[PDB]
Amino acid sequence: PVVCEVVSEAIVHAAQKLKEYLGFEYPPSKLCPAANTLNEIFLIHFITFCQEKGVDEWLTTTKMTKHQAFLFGADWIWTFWGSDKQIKLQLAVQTLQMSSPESRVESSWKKSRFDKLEEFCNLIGEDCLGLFIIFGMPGKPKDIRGVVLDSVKSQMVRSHLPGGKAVAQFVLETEDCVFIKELLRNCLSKKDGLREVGKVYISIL
Amino acid sequence: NFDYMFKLLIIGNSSVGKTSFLFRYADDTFTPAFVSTVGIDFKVKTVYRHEKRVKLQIWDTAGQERYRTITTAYYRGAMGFILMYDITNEESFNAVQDWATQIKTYSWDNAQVILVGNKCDMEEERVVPTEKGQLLAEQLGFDFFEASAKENISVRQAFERLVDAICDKM
Ligand SMILES: Nc1nc2c(ncn2[C@@H]2O[C@H](COP(=O)(O)OP(=O)(O)NP(=O)(O)O)[C@@H](O)[C@H]2O)c(=O)[nH]1
Ligand SMILES: [Mg+2]
Repeated sequence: PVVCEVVSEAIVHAAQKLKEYLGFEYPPSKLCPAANTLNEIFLIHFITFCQEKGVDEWLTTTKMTKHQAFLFGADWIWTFWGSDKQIKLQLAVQTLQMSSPESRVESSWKKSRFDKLEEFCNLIGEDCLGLFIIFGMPGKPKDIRGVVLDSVKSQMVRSHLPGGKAVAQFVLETEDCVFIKELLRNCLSKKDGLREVGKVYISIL
Repeated sequence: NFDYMFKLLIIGNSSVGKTSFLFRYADDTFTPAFVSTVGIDFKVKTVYRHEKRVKLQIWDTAGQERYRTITTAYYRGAMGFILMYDITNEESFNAVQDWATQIKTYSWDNAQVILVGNKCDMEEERVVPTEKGQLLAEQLGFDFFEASAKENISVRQAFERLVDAICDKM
């Protein structure tokens, strides 16, 4: 039944499963694992949790291709369907690592991933929100936390930073937090209550 | 190599076979698994046309209405369009005048357009006669093909005709 509680449970379960691989470094070889590896581990655990709870009818996970991840600035899309089989929400999730690639197009795509994610969310519409998920920070490299795009934008109207630096600035200064269950409690009934979340980050553990 | 690099877009309603068309042209394969395109994607294919290499970047658009904005933001720079409908779905064929208006509004570039009725292998479920499609193609000034992404009928011929029209406009 309830879609929001299961998606929050699945996000917590996938973060707990991904915690094992964060901060791994082998100095006699390649230090860090790839960002795509961490994304795929997170998505595999999330999708298996959602399949076990029977919520696949009202939740769609679309992992973006390499072209799509380049163009949209997003690593995957979560589509929340309603009882009427219409789309009620779309979360465009871009992941970042804070412990530390066009390949086919002919450039005009000089923008950062922040500006591409913002342009993607502008083009889809008001029911498409942008979400940054951060795997690891300077100090405590196994911490996973989320940030809504509009909170960053509200900080950029003050700080005048570019959005890529503005996200990293937001994550290391914000003390206030909101849990992912509380953030996703609304999720269907009102759209703006997601984006008026304010100067907080999203706590996942 | 590529003296010539052509931007093509495949547009039309949801479930007409646009992704299947692109995958059949690019990789020579077909899977029955329907996954709907989210937003837009593209593939690059190099071809030996009449003398020399031509690099096509072919953008598969999403047919659902909620992506109608974002797909139209990629009509710029297009030299070619595959407007595609389904011969087993009358709603897809009734939309093609709206799609042609969308091309004339958001793209024009004096770009060539070709009309493709996909799923011509499904003759038992045919709803749109081929005469209706070629009459509307004559009306709109477009070339016409009936194709099957599943059975690889008239798929590379449609792309070749579109590339030939683009070259003949130079
Ligand atoms: N019989 C038959 N089925 C086809 C053909 N082309 C596509 N299909 C089927 O039609 C369905 C939709 O195909 P698809 O390529 O996903 O269409 P689409 O235009 O990309 N959909 P969207 O715009 O929402 O992304 C799939 O189940 C596919 O197997 C064809 O030539 N013949
Ligand atoms: Mg598709």
